[PDB]
Amino acid sequence: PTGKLWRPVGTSVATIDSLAIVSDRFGQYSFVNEGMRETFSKALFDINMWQPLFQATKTGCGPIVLSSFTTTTSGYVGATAGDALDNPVTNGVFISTVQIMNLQRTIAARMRDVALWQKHLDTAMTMLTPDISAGSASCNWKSLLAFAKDILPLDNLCLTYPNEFYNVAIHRYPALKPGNPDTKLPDAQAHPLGEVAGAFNAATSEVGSLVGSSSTLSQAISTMAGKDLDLIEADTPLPVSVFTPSLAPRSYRPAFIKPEDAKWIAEFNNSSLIRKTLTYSGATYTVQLGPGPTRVIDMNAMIDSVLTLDVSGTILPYDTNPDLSTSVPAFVLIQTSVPIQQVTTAANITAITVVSAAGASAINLAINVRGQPRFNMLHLQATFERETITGIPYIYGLGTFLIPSPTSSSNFSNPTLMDGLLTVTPVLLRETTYKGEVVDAIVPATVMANQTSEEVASALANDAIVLVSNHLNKLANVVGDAIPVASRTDDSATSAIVSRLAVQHKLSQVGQASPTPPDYPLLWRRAKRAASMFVSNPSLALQVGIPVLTQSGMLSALTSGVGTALRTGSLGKGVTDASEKLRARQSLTVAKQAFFDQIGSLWP
Amino acid sequence: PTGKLWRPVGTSVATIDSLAIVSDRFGQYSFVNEGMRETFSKALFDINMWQPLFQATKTGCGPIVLSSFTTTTSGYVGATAGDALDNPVTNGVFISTVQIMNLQRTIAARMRDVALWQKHLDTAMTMLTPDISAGSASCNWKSLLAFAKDILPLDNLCLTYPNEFYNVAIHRYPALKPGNPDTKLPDAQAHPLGEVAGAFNAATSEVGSLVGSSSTLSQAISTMAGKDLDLIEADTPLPVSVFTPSLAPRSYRPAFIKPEDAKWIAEFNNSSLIRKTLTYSGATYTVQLGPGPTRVIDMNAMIDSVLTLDVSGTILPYDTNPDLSTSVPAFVLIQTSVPIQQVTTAANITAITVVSAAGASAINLAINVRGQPRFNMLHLQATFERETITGIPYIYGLGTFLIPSPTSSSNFSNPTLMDGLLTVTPVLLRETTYKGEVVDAIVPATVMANQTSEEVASALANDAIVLVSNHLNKLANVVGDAIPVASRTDDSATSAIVSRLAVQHKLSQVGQASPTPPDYPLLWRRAKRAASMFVSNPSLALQVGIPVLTQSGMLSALTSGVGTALRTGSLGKGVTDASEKLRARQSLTVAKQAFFDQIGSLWP
Amino acid sequence: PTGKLWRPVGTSVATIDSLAIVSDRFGQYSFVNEGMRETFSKALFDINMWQPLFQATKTGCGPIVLSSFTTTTSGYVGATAGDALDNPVTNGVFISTVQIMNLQRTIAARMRDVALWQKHLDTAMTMLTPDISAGSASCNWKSLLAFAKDILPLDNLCLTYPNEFYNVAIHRYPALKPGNPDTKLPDAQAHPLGEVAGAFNAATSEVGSLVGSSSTLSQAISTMAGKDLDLIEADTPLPVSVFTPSLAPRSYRPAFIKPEDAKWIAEFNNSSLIRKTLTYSGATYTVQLGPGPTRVIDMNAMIDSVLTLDVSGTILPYDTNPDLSTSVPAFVLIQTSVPIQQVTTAANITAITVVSAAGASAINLAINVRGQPRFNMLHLQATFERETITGIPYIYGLGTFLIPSPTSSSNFSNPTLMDGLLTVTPVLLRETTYKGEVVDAIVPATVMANQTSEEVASALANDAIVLVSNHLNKLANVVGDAIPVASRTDDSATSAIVSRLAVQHKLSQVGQASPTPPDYPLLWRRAKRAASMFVSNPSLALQVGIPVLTQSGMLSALTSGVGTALRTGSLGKGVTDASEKLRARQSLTVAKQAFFDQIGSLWP
Amino acid sequence: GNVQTSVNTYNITGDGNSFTPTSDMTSTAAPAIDLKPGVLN
Amino acid sequence: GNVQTSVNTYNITGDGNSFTPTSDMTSTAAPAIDLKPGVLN
Amino acid sequence: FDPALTAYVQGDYSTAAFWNGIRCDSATAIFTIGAAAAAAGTDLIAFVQQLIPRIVAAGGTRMWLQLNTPLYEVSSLPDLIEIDLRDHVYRFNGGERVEPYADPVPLQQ
Ligand SMILES: *C(=O)CCCCCCCCCCCCC
Ligand SMILES: *C(=O)CCCCCCCCCCCCC
Repeated sequence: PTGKLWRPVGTSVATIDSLAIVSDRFGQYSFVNEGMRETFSKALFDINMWQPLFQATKTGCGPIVLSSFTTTTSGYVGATAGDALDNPVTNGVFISTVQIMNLQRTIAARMRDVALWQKHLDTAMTMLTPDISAGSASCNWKSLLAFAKDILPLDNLCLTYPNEFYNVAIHRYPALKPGNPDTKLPDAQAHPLGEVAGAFNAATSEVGSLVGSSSTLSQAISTMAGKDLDLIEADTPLPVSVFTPSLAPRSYRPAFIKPEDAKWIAEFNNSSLIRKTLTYSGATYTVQLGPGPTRVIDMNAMIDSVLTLDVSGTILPYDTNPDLSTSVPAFVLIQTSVPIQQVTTAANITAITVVSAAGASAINLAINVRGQPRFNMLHLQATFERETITGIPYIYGLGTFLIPSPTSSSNFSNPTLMDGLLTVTPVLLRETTYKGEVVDAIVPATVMANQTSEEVASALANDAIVLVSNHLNKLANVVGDAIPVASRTDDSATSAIVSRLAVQHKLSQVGQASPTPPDYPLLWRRAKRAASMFVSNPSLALQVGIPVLTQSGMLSALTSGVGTALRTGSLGKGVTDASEKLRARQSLTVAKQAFFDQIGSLWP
Repeated sequence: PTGKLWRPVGTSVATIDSLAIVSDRFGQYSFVNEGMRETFSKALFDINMWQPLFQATKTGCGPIVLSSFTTTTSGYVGATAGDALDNPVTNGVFISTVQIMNLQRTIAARMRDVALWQKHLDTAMTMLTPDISAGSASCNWKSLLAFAKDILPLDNLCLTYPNEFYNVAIHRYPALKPGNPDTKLPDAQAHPLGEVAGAFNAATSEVGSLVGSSSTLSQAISTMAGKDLDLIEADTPLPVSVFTPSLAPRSYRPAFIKPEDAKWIAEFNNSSLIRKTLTYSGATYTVQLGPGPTRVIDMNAMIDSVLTLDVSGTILPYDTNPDLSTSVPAFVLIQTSVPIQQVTTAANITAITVVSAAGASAINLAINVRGQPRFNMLHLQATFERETITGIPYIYGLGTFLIPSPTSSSNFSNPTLMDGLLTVTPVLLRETTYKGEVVDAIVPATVMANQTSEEVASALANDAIVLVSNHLNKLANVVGDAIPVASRTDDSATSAIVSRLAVQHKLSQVGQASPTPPDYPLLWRRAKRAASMFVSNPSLALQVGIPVLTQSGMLSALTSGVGTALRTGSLGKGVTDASEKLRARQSLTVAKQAFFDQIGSLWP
Repeated sequence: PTGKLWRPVGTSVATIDSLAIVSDRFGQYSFVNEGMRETFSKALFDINMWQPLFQATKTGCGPIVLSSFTTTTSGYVGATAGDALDNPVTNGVFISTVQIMNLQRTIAARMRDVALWQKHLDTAMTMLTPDISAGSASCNWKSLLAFAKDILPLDNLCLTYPNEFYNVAIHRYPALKPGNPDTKLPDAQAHPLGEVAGAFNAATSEVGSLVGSSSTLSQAISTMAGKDLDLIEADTPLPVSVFTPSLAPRSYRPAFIKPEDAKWIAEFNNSSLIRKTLTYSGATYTVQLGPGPTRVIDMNAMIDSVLTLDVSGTILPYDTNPDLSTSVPAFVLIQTSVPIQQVTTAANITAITVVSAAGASAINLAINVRGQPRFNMLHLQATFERETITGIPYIYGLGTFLIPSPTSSSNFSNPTLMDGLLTVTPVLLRETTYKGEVVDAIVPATVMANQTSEEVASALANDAIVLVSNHLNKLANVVGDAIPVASRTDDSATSAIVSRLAVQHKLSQVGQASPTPPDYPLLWRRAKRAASMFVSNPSLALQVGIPVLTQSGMLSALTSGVGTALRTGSLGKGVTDASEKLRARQSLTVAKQAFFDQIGSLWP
Repeated sequence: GNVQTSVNTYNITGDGNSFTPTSDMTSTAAPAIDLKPGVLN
Repeated sequence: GNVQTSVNTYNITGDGNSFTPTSDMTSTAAPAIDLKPGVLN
Repeated sequence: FDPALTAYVQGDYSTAAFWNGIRCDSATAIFTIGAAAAAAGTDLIAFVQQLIPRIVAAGGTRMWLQLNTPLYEVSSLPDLIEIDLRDHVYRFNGGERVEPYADPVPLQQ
C-alpha cells in the first residue's frame, strides 16, 4: 500500500464512496510503506551516530527514534477512495501531516548541528588520508595524534573534544580501530557503523570497484534511454524537439566559407565593383561589394537568430587607402532584384538597410599593434527574423564597411568585414535548417555521410548537421564511457559492426567465382577501428568518404548493440584491466605507507 | 531497524546503558533490513544465473544463497545504545562482520569469474543485435547459428560451450526463445530471468520509454536542487562558493578589448610615444608604449591569477623596422605615478619590472611563413598576486617588447605583444571580480542585463559575469533537457514567462483609455521565443537590450517554474512526439528485419 | 527471495534438481519481492491520482489496483533450481508473465492518457509559480482564477474541466488548499498526495535542500569510483582504456609549435632552400621548404589518425610573388634519407608523395578581404596509418604549396600552409603517444610536472598529456562540485594537501639548527591556494614549476582525501553558506509575493 | 554446437529453437545495482 | 587528548588504539540518501 | 594468496616484452638462467648480458642467479655433469638437459 489512509465515513461497510481521507486535528495520516522507513531510518541513523558530540555540547535532545513520529492506525490506504479500497491495512504505521513536519524540521535542525561538527571532524580526518585501496598500512597512533595536535588550526572542534569526536569518528573510519578496554589491544576487524556499505566500496582486487563499475553503467543506461540515442540514425522525420537542442550558439568566420560548403551563405561573384549608395542618418555612404566575391550571409535559410558579427583584431588598412578610414563599419542587409550570383550592377540591388552601424568612423575603432592597425574589439549585431523577410526572394546580410566616399584607392580593397568572427545564435529552437531550407523535423539517416569534410565544420548553429552531431556526441560518450572501445577486447560495440561487415561483404561475394572466402581476423580488426574511429570523433560519421562508418547499416547497428550491451554489463565490468589497475593501487598504498612512516618518525 | 545489534550486557532489564554492541569472535552482527537484502539478493541473483557455465568449467562451487552469510540472532538493533533501545527485534536476520567479509569477497571473486565469460557471451550476442524497439522480427535459428559459427573469433568462449553459454544466454535475451522439449516448438512468450525489468525497458509505443523519460527527469531534478539553479537571479550577496566555480580558466586577445568593455584593462591613450628604460639582466632595454593606445592589463581588479600571455603565429615585422629585431619580447609590469589614462610622459612611469622575459632576441623566435615572419609559439607568464600590489594605486601588466635600442623605424610600430592570446586562470576561487572590484560575493540580479554585447565576451575568467553565466548555463541544460522548450507545446517554462508578461503588460495598461485589451495569442508566442531564446544562448540574459528575458521578473520566474515543472513530469513525459519517435523505431526494426533476412539466406 | 518461482516437478521431495520453473498457460510466475511492489505501486499511485479526470472524460476504466495483476502461489523461488531451493516461500505474491505484460501496457496506456492532461494542468499551474522557498505568500483565489481565465490559451484542458483538473491539482500542489465544505475556510496544512516527498524537498532553512545536497554528493561519488579518479597519479603502466578517452580530436596551428615543445613535429632547419620536384598528375611541381625552418608534422610518433589540415582565412600573397599563384596547395608526405634536422639538400629527400592535393591553383582558392587575399576555407586531409610508414626511419607530413615553377620571387616566401588550423583526430583509441613514442599504457605520475608551459597546450590529441589532463579534469569537477574548495572553510581537499606540506617541510627541517618551527597558519593558507589552484585549472599540475601541486605527494594525496571526503558528506552539506543562501531565497519570495499582489489587483 | 544432453535444460542446436526479438521485452540482466554508501546503508 | 573517562566508550589517548587503513573497508557514512520525489514516494 | 603479497606473471623473461611494468628491487634467477640460455639457443655470457641490465632497469638492488660456471675447476663429474669444451656447455646427466656455461674470469668481468 501507499498514500494517505482512508476510513469508512459511513461506517462498517467500506465501499468505493463510503470512504474518506481520515483527516483530523493532526493533518492526514499518510502510510509509511516498508522502503520509505528505510530512508527516514537511514537519515536518523546517520544522526544518532553523532550521539557523543550532542551530549558533550549540551545541544541535541536524546537519540531520535523514528517511532516517535509515527502511529499505529488502521484502515484502507490508497491514493483515492476507489483504489484505497483494495489495501485494507491493519495497525499499519502511518505518520500524520503535522508529524511529517517534525521528522522533517528535526532531521533538518539536527542535520545542521552535525553538518557543522562533521565538517571539523573531517578537516582533521582526511587530513591524514585514512583511506588506502590495496593491502593495508598502519601509522603508530601516538605519533599520528601528537602530529595532528599540531597541524589542526586553533578553530577546529577536534581539539576541544578529542575523544568526543574520536567516538563519532571510530564509526565512520574503519581505519581508526579503538583499543579494546579489557585486553588493551586493537581488534583486527574494524566495526564502523557503515559496516556493509564500507565493505562494498573497498576497491575489490578482482574487479575495480562494485560501487564504481555499477554506476558507470546505470549512468550510461540513463543517457541511452534519455536523450534518445536509440533511434540515432532513424530514417524518418523527427521533431527537432526530439534532439533537445540547448545552449547552442556556434560562431564562424564567413567571407571564407565557400558558398557550396554551406547553403546559408551566397556570394556576389561579379566582374567589376558594385558601388551602391544609401542615406544612413542623413550622411550618404557607399556599400562596396569590392574586387573579390564578397561572401554574404543569405537571409533565407537563416532560422530567425541573433547574428552578432564581431570585428576585432582583424586588419583595418586605413593607412594605405585613406578611402577606408572615415567609413563607419556596419552590418547591412541587401535586398537584390535578380538572385545574387546573377546580380551584376548597382541597378540590380533593390535596396540596402543599415541594420546596425558602428558609431564613429574607421580611425577611432583602430589601434596600432605594430604598423598594421587592428580593430578595437566591437560587436555589430542584427536580430534577423524569419518573416521580416516574407516574400522578398533575395536578401543578404553583409557585414561591410559603408564608405563615406568611394575612391581609386579602394578599388582593390573590398571592405567586407566578414573576415571577423560572426556568432549566430538560433533564437527559436523549434525550427531547424537543412541544405538551405528551414524545417521542423530532421531525417537523421539522411544527414549521415552526406556532408563533406567542411560541409560539417561550416554547419549553421542548430541545423540538422549540428543536431545530428550533438546527438552522435552523446552516444559517443556512452560508448567511450561504459563500453571498452579502447582496448583489444573486441567489445559489444566493435562487434555489432563486425557482424554488419560480414553480412555485407558476404553477399557482395555471392554470384561470381566467390574466389575470396570472407576474412574475419581482418574484418574484426577493420570494424574495431571503425567503432573506435567513431568514439574518437563522433562527427566523421557525417562526412562522405569514411570507411565502414558511413554505410547505412552501422550506427543504426552500433547504437542498438551498445544499447543491449549496457543493459547487461553485470556489476564487475571493472574486471577489464583490473590487473594493472590493481597493481597501480598497491603502488599508491606503498607510497602512502611511506608517508605514514614519516608522520611516525618526525612527530614521535 | 538498522545498524549493529546490541544486547543487555547487564542482563534482563535493557535500559539506555545496560546495552552494548553484541560483538564477539565473528565481529559485530549488523542488521540486514528488508531493502538491503534486495541488493545482496539482486547481486547473487545475477551470479546464480551463470550456473550452467560454472559447472561446465569446474570453477564456482554451487549456487550462492544469501542465507549462508546471515544468522538469526535477536536483540535491540540501533546505531547507539540510546536509540537501539527502541528497536527490539526478535530473530531478525543479521550478518556478522567476518561474514560481511565473505558475502563481499565471494560476490567479488564470482563477479570476476562471470565478468569474463559474460564478456564472451556478449561479443557473440550483441554481434547480431538481439534488440529491436518496434514490433517483432525473427531470423531462422539454423542460419543465425551456422553464421556466428563463422564470425566469432577463435578465442571467444561461446564456441567452446555453445549450449552452456546458450543456457546462460536464454536468461538474458528474451530474443532467444529455446524450443520446448515435449512439443519441439518455441513459446511465444520469452521467459528471461529479468522478466519484469526487461518488460519495463521496452520502448512502449504510448510513451517513449519509462526507464528513459523517468531518469531524464530525476536527472534534471538532481541539478535543479544541486548546483542551486533555484535562486538563480536572487537579489542579494552570495558567496562565490555558492557557484561552485571549477575548471575555469578563460583566454582572450587584449590590445583589442576596449577599456570600457572590461574594467580589468586600462590603456595608455597619450599623444606621443613614452620610451622608458630599465636595466634587465645588465643590458638596458626600452619599453615603448608606441603610437597607438597600447591597452594593458590593469593589476588592480585582477584576482591573483596565473596570467599566461601566449605570443604565437602573430606577426613579427623585424623585416621592416630592424629596430624590432634584437628585442627580447617580455611580459612586464609598469607602476605609474599619476593614474594611467593621465600618464603623459616617461617621468610619469614610476618603475618597470620585467616579470618574465623571453631569452633570445626577436630573430630566433621568428619563423618565416610566406614573407610575414610569425612568432614561434611561446608562453611568457607572470603569477600576479592580490597583495604583491598592496598600496600601489597604479600598476599595469603589459606584454610588450623591450627594445634594446629605440629608433626612427619603430616610431609607428608600437611593440605591444598583447595581440597574442592571453590566458588568465584565477588561482584562488574564493575571490571573484565585478565591474573592476574584487569581492567575495555576487548579487546575481545585478549582473542581469547589465553587461553589453561584449561586456560579456570580454569577461575576466571567474568574475561575476563569468559566474552568472556558468550558472544560467546549468539551468539552461535542465530546461533544454527535461522541459520541451523546443516545440509548439507552450511548456511550463515559456508558460511561467507568459504569466509575467501578462501581469506586466496588464498594469502598464491600467490608468489611461486602456484602448488595448491584452493580446495573449501574441503574448504566448512572444514568451515562447523568450524562454526559447534563453535555452538557446543562456548568456544573452546578461546583455542590456534583450526583449523580455532582461526584465527583473523573468528567470527568477522561469527557474521557479521549470523547478516545479520537473517535480511533476509524471514518468510518461516521453509522450511528447512519441508518435514520430515510434514511427521512426518501426522504421529501424523494418531495416533490421531486412538484415536478419540476409543472415538467413547467405548462411543457410 | 527473487526470480521466477519453481516447484517440485517430481513431487513432494524437493532436491534442488526436482524443482523446475513452474511455467504454464500464463507464462512463468516471477516473484514480486517487497521493494519491487514499491515501484509498481508508486507508478500506479501516480496514475490513480488522476482519477477525477478519467471519469470526467469517460477514458480510463476504474482505479488500477496492483493486486489485479498478481497472484498468491507458493513454492521455491530462486534464479536456478540449485539456489531456488533455499527460498521456500508460502503464498508469496507472484506476477505471471502474461500479467507482467498488462501491468506494463496498462501503466503504459494510462501513462499516455495522463501524460497529456498532466501537461495541460501544468501550463496552467506553473503559469503562476506555485512554488516559493522561504516563508509563505498568498494570492487571493478569486483574482488568481479570474486571471488564468484569461491567459490560458483556448486549447488547454483546464478550461474544459476547472474543478475536474482542480481535484487532480490539489494533490500535486500543496499551494492550492481547497476550502473545506463544512466550515467554508482553508486548512493551514496542505494535504497533497505527495505528503512526504513534498515535505522533504522544501528548501529547509537549516541546510539548503536535503534532496539537493544529497544528490550533489552521490553524484560526485559516482564519478570518483567510475572514471577512476582514484589512482589519478598512480606510478605504474596503465592501459589507455583505463582513461576512457572518447570524443577526443584536438586541433592546432603548427609551423609555429617549436619542435622541442612537442616531439611529434620536427623542422627542416637548413641554410638555403631545398627545392625538390615530383610528377603529380602529370604536371611537375616543386615542393619548396623555403627560407625559414618549415616545421613539419613528423610521421613517426603520430598515432594513425585522421589529419585534416584546414587552410582558411590565412594569407595567400599571390599578389606579390606571382610564383605563389598557380600552385595547388596540398598536404604532402616527405620521406628523407638522412634524419630531418640533418637534411641539407634536395638529394637528401628520398621521395615526396602528394597525399592530398587541392584541385585548382592558388588564384580560385583566394578571395580578396581588403588587399590581402585570404584562403577560401578548404580542408586538405590525409589518413596517416601507423604501419603505412613501417621501416621508413624518416618521413614527415607537410602541408606545403607545390609550386608549378619556382622563381626568384618565391626566394623568401616559404609556402608552408601549416600556419593553418590543423586538426588531428586519433582514429584508434587503444594506442596513445608519449614524449614522441607510441604506447599502450601511461604512467600517470610520470606526466605530472614533466611538461612545460606549452609542452601541454601543444599536446597531441589523445596522448598521455591529453589523457592525464582529461582525467584530472574529472577529478577537478568532483572537488569543484562536491567539496567546498572555494571558501575559507579549509575543506577536506585543501586539508589533505596541508598534511603533506607539514610532513614535508617538517623533515626538511630535521638535521641542522631547526631554527624554524613549522608555521601552519601559513601552511594552511599555502595549501588552500594549492588545492584551489588545482580545481581552478586542473591542467597546471602537469607543468614543471608549479608551487606545491607538482610535488609527488599531492594529487595522489588530494584525490584519496576528496575520496573519503565525499563518502561522508552526511546529507546536510548544504549547511555551507546556507545563511546567505537562505536570505537570498527570502529575497525572492518577497519579490514573488509582490507579483501575486498585482495578480490580485489588476484582475480583481 | 555438438550435442551435450543434460548439463543444461536446453540444447543449442536443439529442436525448434528460435531467435526472434520482440520490441516488447528488451533483453537485460542486472547492471545498475545500487551500492552507494547512503543507499546500501 | 586529556583523559575524559565515560562520556564516550573510548578514550582517544586510550591504551592500545591504532590508526591502520585497510584497503578492505573504505570509510563511509551515509551521503547518497535518496529523497527525490518519485523515489521517496 | 593475497594479491598484494604474491604476484604471478606469465611468459618468459628471455623476451624483451615481458619486462614492461615489472619493477622489483630484487630478482632471483635460480634454476632458470641456465635453461634460458639453452632455450633461447644463446651464449651464456651474452644472455646474462641482456638480463642483468633489465633487472637494473626493473629497479633491482639485489640479484641471485644460479649460473653454471666452473669457478673451482674445469674438472667435471662422471655421471652428474659433463663439461663439453669444444662448445661452452654442460650435460646434466649427459643428455637429459644441455645448458651453456661461462668461465669464472670472462663471465666475472
Ligand atoms: C557449436 O558450438 C557450433 C557453434 C554454434 C554456437 C557457437 C556460439 C555462437 C552462438 C551463441 C549461442 C549462445 C548465445 C549467443
Ligand atoms: C587532546 O585533545 C590532544 C589532541 C589529540 C586529538 C585532537 C584531534 C586530532 C585527532 C583526531 C581524533 C578524532 C578523529 C580525527
